[PDB]
Amino acid sequence: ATLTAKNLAKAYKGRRVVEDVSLTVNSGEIVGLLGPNGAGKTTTFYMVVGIVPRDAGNIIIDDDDISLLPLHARARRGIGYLPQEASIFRRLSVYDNLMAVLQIRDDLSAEQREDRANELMEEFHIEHLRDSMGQSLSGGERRRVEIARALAANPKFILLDQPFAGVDPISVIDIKRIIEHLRDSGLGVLITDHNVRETLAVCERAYIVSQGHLIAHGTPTEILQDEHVKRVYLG
Amino acid sequence: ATLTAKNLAKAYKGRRVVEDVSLTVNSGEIVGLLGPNGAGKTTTFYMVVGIVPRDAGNIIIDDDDISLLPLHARARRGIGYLPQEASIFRRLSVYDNLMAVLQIRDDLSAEQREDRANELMEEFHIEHLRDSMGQSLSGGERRRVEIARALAANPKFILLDQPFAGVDPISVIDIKRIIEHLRDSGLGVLITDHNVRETLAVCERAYIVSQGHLIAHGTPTEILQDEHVKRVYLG
Ligand SMILES: Nc1ncnc2c1ncn2[C@@H]1O[C@H](COP(=O)(O)OP(=O)(O)OP(=O)(O)O)[C@@H](O)[C@H]1O
Ligand SMILES: Nc1ncnc2c1ncn2[C@@H]1O[C@H](COP(=O)(O)OP(=O)(O)OP(=O)(O)O)[C@@H](O)[C@H]1O
Ligand code: NA
Ligand code: NA
Repeated sequence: ATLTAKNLAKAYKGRRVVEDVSLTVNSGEIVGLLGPNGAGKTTTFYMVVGIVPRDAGNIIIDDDDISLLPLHARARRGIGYLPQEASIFRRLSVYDNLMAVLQIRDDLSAEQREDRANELMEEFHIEHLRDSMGQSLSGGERRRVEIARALAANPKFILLDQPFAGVDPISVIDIKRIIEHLRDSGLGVLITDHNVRETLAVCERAYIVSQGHLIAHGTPTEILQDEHVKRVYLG
Repeated sequence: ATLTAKNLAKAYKGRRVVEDVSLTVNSGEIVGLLGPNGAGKTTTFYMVVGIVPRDAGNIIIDDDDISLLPLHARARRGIGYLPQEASIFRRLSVYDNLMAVLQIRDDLSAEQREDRANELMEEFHIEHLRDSMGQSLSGGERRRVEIARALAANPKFILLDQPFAGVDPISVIDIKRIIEHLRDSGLGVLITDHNVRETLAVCERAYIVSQGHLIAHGTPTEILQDEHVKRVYLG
């Protein structure tokens, strides 16, 4: 499958924070979107997911233009999303958080949902926080739960907005391994994070945006060796 | 001046998440507190600042045990704090956010507060977001504003909980430079962040905690070469 964004544009009160951004992600591929603070990364993710209306552009899966589909419909088509901001339910336990998302799984019976929640807790090493309320979790614990919640939806394409934020080095390795397994399982992954080295390590190719514009695209080595990228982003 | 925490301990429902942690930070020194997710770092910061009551231990500045002082009193004694979680006022502009914190500055006249806010916006490269509401900021923009807010309080000791979270590489350099300037100006700095290399680069020494216990203390090189730290934290 192929997820394509064409000529995306977003302005806020006349300020064009995204301008003519096009990107593509395929099944079984991990693709990066990186760039300076305020460059328009999250806004771009928002327009793909359907969180904010676009001023221009198109969203397409395979042959179908899904630009007119609302958030819920795009999700049903297979678009998944891990927000940068906290997304956990504060009063619910880790287990109840997972079971809540799993309620959307029409392909799973009641018992299958319960098995999946236990599987996810095992996979993300959070079984010991099973009954812990979301609001009681440390930053890194919460991030694992939020990633697990995103996966519980069983997306075809997953947009990961800063999956490494607040996560320790061993957990970065674990999450990288999980992302690679998603890719091997046939998911397309679009990832943005400010841990450049760790993000480029998992990506096959990456887009670099700056001030709402795409300034570079290529393999990690090509990106790292790009003089313009070095100047305005890598430093 | 010297800030000292002695034998700090915190339990939640019988689970000891911090146990007998002691640390010291001096004026003109940058000290790190690092370790795995859930190790008790933020909880330790909370007990020093006065955000959560300690089960045991003491907080001391120079000769004065300030363990009995509430949050506001400890702040007046010079303890400053940048939370890990969002701390910006969502509906207020960047400028109004700064002016709000600066209202606590008894040492500054009305006009002096306004000058300081403009200085801070210049220093943190956020002048262009002057009238932007906190809720409209990107993640990295918001972090700069939050760091600026923490500094506006003019603390003697500043506890920085993940100052690099969501920040781009050039901004990491800028913030490092600002931290070093704080140190040269006589502040003591206690910093925790999950960007290990960048954090150790600014620290003179660091404490490593794991499962509520201090497992190592030393210079950055000593930490990085510690086999136990490599095993349970660095990977
Ligand atoms: N609701 C809004 N109103 C006005 N401006 C906004 C709004 N939301 C975002 N912006 C601005 O749009 C720009 C792009 O923000 P976005 O969150 O897409 O950046 P980003 O590349 O994800 O940044 P970061 O790396 O700092 O997370 C930012 O400069 C931000 O100030
Ligand atoms: N209110 C609470 N009730 C119960 N447990 C809590 C509460 N707050 C924190 N905890 C637990 O205390 C432990 C220590 O959390 P803390 O936030 O101090 O860790 P941290 O070292 O800052 O972690 P991270 O690196 O993930 O931010 C965590 O395992 C967390 O689940
Ligand atoms: Na963002
Ligand atoms: Na923390």
